[PDB]
Amino acid sequence: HMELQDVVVKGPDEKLQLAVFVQNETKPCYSVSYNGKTMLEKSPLGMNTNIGDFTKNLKLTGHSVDKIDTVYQQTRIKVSNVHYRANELTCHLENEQGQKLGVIFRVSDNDVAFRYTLPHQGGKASVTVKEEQTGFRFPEQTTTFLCPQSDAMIGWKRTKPSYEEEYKADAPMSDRSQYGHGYTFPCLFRIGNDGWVLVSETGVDSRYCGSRLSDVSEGNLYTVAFPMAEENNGNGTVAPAFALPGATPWRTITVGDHLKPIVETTVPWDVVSPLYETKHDYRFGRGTWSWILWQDGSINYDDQVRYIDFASAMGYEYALIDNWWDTRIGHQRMKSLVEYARDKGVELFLWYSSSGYWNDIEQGPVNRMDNAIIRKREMKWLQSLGVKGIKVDFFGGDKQETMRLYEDILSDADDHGLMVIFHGCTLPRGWERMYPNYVGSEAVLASENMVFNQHFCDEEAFNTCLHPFIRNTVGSMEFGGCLLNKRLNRNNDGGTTRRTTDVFQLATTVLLQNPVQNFALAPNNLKDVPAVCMDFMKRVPTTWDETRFVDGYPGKYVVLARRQGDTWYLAAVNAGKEPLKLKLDLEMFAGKTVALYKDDKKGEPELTSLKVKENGKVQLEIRPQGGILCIK
Ligand SMILES: [Ca+2]
Repeated sequence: HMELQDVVVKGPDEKLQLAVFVQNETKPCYSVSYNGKTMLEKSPLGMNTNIGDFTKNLKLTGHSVDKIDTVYQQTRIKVSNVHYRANELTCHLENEQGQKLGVIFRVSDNDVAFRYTLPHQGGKASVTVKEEQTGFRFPEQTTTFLCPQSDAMIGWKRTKPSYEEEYKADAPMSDRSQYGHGYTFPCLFRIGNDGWVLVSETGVDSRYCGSRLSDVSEGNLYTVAFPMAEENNGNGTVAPAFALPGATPWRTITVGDHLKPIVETTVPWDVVSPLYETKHDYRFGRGTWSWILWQDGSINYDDQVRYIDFASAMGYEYALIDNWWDTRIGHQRMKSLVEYARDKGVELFLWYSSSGYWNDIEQGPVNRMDNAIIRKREMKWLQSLGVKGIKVDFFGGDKQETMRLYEDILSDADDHGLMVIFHGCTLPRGWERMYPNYVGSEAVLASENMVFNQHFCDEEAFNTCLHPFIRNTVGSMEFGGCLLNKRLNRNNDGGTTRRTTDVFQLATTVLLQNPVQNFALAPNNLKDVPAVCMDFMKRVPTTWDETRFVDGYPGKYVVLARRQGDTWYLAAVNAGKEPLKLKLDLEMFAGKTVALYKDDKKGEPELTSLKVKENGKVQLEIRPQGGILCIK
């Protein structure tokens, strides 16, 4: 009947369609459909800017279309080779004053990435974007899987926000956020029975701020919100500023009738490029990590010797030395520790606080990463020692000032051949491709919380069944998983109690992806953990060539297969309270004999063999809080 769209752009197979409404509309907007079903209703576009307003009553003066068809290679993500095929719509907009603004849509089969461009105009060479009107409006029956943005300057030593909040599964849209500050990316929506939508953003660097979703308004609308003024302890302004001609980051919409495109999406990397070339061949792998289970009491020379030895015995590439080391071990003895590790075929990652001036962190070393002079001095020392990586913690929030800090740290690091892990940090936004030496981020309730609180032990399976669909699907997640201890303290006889099985934990090494994995193993595990588990952990990969979603539902259960070289790893876990019965079609395992890790009826780990017939017909039952792993 009566159609108002100015122009329509489709994905290559034409299932995904995006329509644009600008002409004669008070508020410029777009809408999204998949297989003819409305996935996003009319959602606002535009922005408010210190050279002009692009919020209301725009004209679409013209448009252009192009076909993108390229191949790119990317390490440190869920797949190693991407054939990117999309259709690009460029819209040229004008406000009543005649000021100009571009909007670009790139639509692949199951993803939309869009951004604004601002040309040099009005004698202006720079701009401050006061606000984005950019929005996402959903069908009435839509439910949500969101974690809230916290207040600023709360939590441990006033270090929040730190992207460390809890989810609600299938929540009503009308629900109010826990703190009244909306939700951090990425954000998962179930469109009734018509499939799924994941909202995020990518290509955020020093030229913008990190963004998030507001609370709902009008019953169904989420608006792109800029960081809160109280972040970074009130230092630095909220509104992002950049040179003209310039652009906003990419807003991303992963949409499908199934969970498969959600899990397998590469849109955080589809629309960004490396910001520098590296001369270093960065080696990824596995680390031992004393602090997770042995905590602050482990930060001393002899215990670090113990974990270095443990890494050597495990054949692990790295050992992570955590907070307090500069004061309880010292820079001087660190050299002999590094030498000792090298003689054992082990290299080190060292913990640093990013923090200089915005919080109350005392754990050191502090003030070695915020000042470029001091930072480069430090990194020269690190490189001269042959330290291979750093873990940088406790950042100041989402303000562009903090983005500047992230990027500059990464750049100096690369100049000194150092890999970088971020903790106490924001969500990575396509950062693996943008930064050659980036090797992962926290931005999640990590395994440390299970050590801290029994609640997070009880919730482990639920969150594990969330991450492949949400947090981890858009980027590396340094979770610190695989706890083979039964009791989460040093002597394995106190503290919190793991609620999941060993095979669950093993499966979690495949489910949760990060290039440099610092697992929560401990030396005592070589004595008090069944040999098959430790044997597996000796062969665990941390990098992948391909990832295939097999089955699952967010927060309930998850089944995925990941390939390294010619070897396929299928991992599944169950967060339900009733046993889970799977009939799977596994092309992977053809007519082959696979190695099967399973919970025995008593819940203990068992390794057997399983013949998968030419039909690919596998059948399996998974106990609650349990898992299954197939390798061939
Ligand atoms: Ca943390």
